Amino acid sequence: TQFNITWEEQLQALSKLDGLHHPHKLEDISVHWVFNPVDISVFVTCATMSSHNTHYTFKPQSSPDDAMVREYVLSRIIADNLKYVDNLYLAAGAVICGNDEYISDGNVVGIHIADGNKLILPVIEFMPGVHVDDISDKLIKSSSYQGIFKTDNLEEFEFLVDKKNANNVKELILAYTDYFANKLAFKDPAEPAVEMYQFIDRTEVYFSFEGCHPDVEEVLFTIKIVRYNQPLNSTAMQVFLKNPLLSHIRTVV
Amino acid sequence: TQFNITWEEQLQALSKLDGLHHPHKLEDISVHWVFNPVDISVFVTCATMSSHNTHYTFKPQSSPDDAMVREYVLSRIIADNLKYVDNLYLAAGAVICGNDEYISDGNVVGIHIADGVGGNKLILPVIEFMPGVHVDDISDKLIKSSSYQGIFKTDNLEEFEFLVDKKNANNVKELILAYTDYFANKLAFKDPAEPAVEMYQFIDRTEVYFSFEGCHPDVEEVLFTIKIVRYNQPLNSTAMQVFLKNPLLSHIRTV
Ligand SMILES: NC(=[NH2+])NCCC[C@H](N)C(=O)O
Ligand SMILES: [K+]
Ligand SMILES: [K+]
Repeated sequence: TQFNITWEEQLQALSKLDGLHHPHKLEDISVHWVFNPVDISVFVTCATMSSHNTHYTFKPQSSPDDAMVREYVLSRIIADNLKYVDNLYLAAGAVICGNDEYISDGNVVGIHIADGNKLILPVIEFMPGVHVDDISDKLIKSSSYQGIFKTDNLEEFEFLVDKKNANNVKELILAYTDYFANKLAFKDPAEPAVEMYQFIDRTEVYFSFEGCHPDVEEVLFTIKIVRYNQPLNSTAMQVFLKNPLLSHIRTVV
Repeated sequence: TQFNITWEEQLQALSKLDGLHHPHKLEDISVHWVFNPVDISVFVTCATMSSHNTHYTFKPQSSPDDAMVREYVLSRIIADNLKYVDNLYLAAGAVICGNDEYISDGNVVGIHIADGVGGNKLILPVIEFMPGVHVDDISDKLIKSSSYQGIFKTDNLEEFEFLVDKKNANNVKELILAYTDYFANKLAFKDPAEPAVEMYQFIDRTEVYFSFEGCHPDVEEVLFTIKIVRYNQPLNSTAMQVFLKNPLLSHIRTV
């Protein structure tokens, strides 16, 4: 470890978040980092005893040191535990429990399509520590075009996730929007970013948020919602979902 | 601890295999094991520096000890490296290169589905290599979960045309033959072991298991099974062929 982040340091940072009482398991983190002069980026590896090593890459705005990397890793841990804030956790739980076909990882909500282990089409992905502006270039390149998305409108969410889930999903976005605006407020209020991209086969909507936390420069969080072009309600979807091959798709590590 | 298997012991055992020249990377193994008296089984854990951990479960035929577990783990390593025997590796390559839709990943030859997460590949299996496994040890589970059993004849190419259609039938038949000849001629017992062929019919697929038992100087037995799956409709069929190109498949993920 170039340096260590104790679990107590993490818990003290997480304790400044409103409504957080059941964070993820926190262990001492051994942090390694290397600076790359060619592309001006820092590669960070975090190792704990229980979980497997996570890695990050960020672009430094001044010469890298341990203090900057420590602050960056904290911002990722803070963002990672927003999902466990009471009202945010409850808002996601209402989405998942409101649909027997929805099953959750913890970071991905997907439509259950087959049993293996389970097979899913992702529709909601939680992306802590990510903002859409940092990936918009590849999104513009790989998508057909960018569309518009009305932020607070129930009919938009009926389109995205159907009437069965529209209000729950809309409340999930609103819960994150309110939490960042009221509980992670900057002196100069940050506005949420909403960006919609159309692909050959799907619509993707990104909801990105910037939050103020005492111990870091910025807390980033993005929620991605996917709508596949064929309506999940009927037609080709029923032909596709009943094909028995799906229950024999194998995952090779 | 509880005992180690150095890479030299592994390489010495592997060097007795005819036609093996490019084995898998070999490292020292740290082996842990524990006996379970309720179901009379031994659970084994094997750890290396580069690609740990592997796990096994077997049923001991006498009171377990290190020497038995060491022999068992060696038999799994030997079976694992049969895939790299020249004529067996070549016979597998002929199946793989004989179909642009066939891809190989790990012990599975099949149809690519999705690229998943962090190096994972979602694949529809067609041929599965199963080193260290014999069908007689899973047949009870297979009989209960299947509709019925059939009789499969390895002499007949048309039955391989049923399994993997005509584009792959002869390459696949030669793959089975290569393993059949290798075990009979290169891993022979004094009392010859006959290969096991068992076909199982499910509602949605047919699975044919080709199992083999091999004699090796350092272990009681070498086991190897090849599983071939035919699904409800053949691969080159039209109504299927449009299914593997549905764009949804690339977005599939596993929990
Ligand atoms: N059912 C069995 N696997 N019996 C042991 C067979 C041993 C050896 N393969 C032989 O035939 O001589
Ligand atoms: K559910
Ligand atoms: K191929």
